Amino acid sequence: VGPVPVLVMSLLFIASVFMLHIWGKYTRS
Amino acid sequence: SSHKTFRIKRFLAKKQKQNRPIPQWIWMKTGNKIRYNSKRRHWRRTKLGL
Amino acid sequence: AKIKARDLRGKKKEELLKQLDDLKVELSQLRVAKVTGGAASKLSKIRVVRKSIARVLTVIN
Amino acid sequence: FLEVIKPFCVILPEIQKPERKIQFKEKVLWTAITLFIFLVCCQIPLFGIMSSDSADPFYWMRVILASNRGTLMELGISPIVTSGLIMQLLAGAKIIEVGDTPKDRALFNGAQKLFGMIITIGQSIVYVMSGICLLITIQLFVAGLIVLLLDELLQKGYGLGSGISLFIATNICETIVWKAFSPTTVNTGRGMEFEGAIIALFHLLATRTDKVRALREAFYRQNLPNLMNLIATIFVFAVVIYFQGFRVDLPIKSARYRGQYNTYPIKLFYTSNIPIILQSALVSNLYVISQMLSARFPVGGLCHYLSPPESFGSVLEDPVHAVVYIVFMLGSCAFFSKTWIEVSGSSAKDVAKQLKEQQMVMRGHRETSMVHELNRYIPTAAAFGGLCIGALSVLADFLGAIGSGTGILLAVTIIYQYFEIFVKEQ
Amino acid sequence: FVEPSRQFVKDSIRLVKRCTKPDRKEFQKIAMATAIGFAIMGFIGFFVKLIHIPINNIIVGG
Amino acid sequence: FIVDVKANKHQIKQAVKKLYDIDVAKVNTLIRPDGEKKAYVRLAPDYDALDVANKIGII
Ligand SMILES: [Mg+2]
Repeated sequence: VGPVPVLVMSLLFIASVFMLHIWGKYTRS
Repeated sequence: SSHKTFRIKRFLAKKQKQNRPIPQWIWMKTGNKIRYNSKRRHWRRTKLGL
Repeated sequence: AKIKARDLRGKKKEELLKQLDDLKVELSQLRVAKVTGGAASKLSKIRVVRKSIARVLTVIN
Repeated sequence: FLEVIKPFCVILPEIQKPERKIQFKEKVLWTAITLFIFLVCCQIPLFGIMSSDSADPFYWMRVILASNRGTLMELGISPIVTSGLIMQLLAGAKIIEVGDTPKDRALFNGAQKLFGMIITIGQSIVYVMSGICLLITIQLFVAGLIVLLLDELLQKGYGLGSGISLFIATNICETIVWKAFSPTTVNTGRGMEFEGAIIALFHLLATRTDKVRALREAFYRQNLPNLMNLIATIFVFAVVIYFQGFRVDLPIKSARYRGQYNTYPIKLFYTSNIPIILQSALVSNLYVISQMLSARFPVGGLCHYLSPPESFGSVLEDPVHAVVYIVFMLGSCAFFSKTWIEVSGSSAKDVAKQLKEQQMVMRGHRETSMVHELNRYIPTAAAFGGLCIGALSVLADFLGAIGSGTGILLAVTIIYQYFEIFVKEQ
Repeated sequence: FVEPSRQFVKDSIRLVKRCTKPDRKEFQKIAMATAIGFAIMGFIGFFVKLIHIPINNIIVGG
Repeated sequence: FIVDVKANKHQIKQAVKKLYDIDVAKVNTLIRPDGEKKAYVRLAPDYDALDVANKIGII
């Protein structure tokens, strides 16, 4: 990791999971 | 010589153990003035007596 | 323990000699630890054992 | 075997560490961010196939990683662990060939990544197996690649314990900690909302009268965690740190300096057997993976030489399973010591060339007799160092004081090495 | 075929005595300090407790 | 062993017999140029020197 984006990349992936998890659950209840 | 007495051998034994340098913690003390062992005998230069 | 001389003086001849032998075996083992290469704690314990031996032999005398 | 697949398979590597070399505490920042991730990484999946048993290797498998039918962890770190172990096997065992140029060795790490991610994909497919099969595979690799990057950015990066072993350690802290405070209980015949916590065994005193039968449920609780279990769990921790301090001292005249004695030690842990216990664990995890292929073409007859016998009754209904399980545990850790030391350092030539390489010579004899000075300890302190861990984990199973057995012994062993790593930089 | 058993069993009882194996101060230090280090990794489960089941309620309910 | 310089082979044999409870075939002594006396204490062959060396600590 010359760069720290790989970590940031992992964070982005969790957010994609994090947000996309409740994003479909928005229309449901 | 290879033929010794116990007295001469014990005499040489003392001079062989006096012949070491100073430990390097001894000059980290408070009032040091000693930089090196200045009583180092070399066997070619100074011939120890006898 | 901290072998003090005052609580050596009331004790008997036999318990002084047994404590002496205990300390002599203890000093032998610390010299073994000095020559094999041991902890720093044993190397500072050797002076405690030497002065406790001097104390016990003193009280005996 | 190495010269062909490794040059092509270079897809999406990791970035090597920068020129910000010496630091104290931003090291710990790169740790803690990964620990934020494994706050987060143990979280719920997105697919609604709600299968009944959580995982099939859930207990042993759970000991390695405990998100069984759970989160982006994923019923285990068993992908990374098993894939690391057999990789280091087939590097050390010369079924597959040594690369010491910085390249073939670089693509060797690349192929390491390759087989690791492919095995993650294999575990993902094999746990999820209806018609809802989409996008599970995409999730798993994304979350396989993440654990890959976090581990290899905690070897050449911060890395002190590993990425791996401290993940196992903290997740084991959590698996004790859910047993430490336990909010929910599905209500049995009596007594909702109290499952093996000390709060549970403090709320239990607030509800019920007849405090004798409040003591009895507190100390001999079977189906939920127990507080006698917690006493035994604490007790094991105390004994294992009693045995970590077992070390052999060897004083050393340094070369060319008068009498500094920085005595090289040899602790009995012999790397705390993070190979050798996981050697004992992951073979009995890979079949309980592949009993799923035994349903077609099993959890019964194959289990009698597969697992512990799970019973607090020491004279439970099969001594064959008990004897073979304990003998396999002891022999497996001992044998994997005596095979392990030859690869990850600290074998006889390893120690000798490190000490000559750092100018440290034993006083008793000549420099390359140091081998014969210390070749009479390391294999036995491998083998016994293997053996009386596994039998020790026998005592983690034979008596139920572990928030868990073998795995708890060894994740706290991770912690114990971990303390050394942190202390190192003081 | 029987004697390497004798060799290893005597070989163990060699290196048990050569080790230090002291009292409790070491034991004390790694004991308390590493249960503390455990619970550093530990309460994290109480925070996936506090979070990921109620947001799973958010997940399934919507 | 390293021995006091005032010792006989008889005294070294009695001391090794008493301190470590082991019988001795012979004792050979030399005095070092350091000044110490060194004793090579041969054991009666029903004893292993490696076992008594592991007993007293030296390995
Ligand atoms: Mg001349």
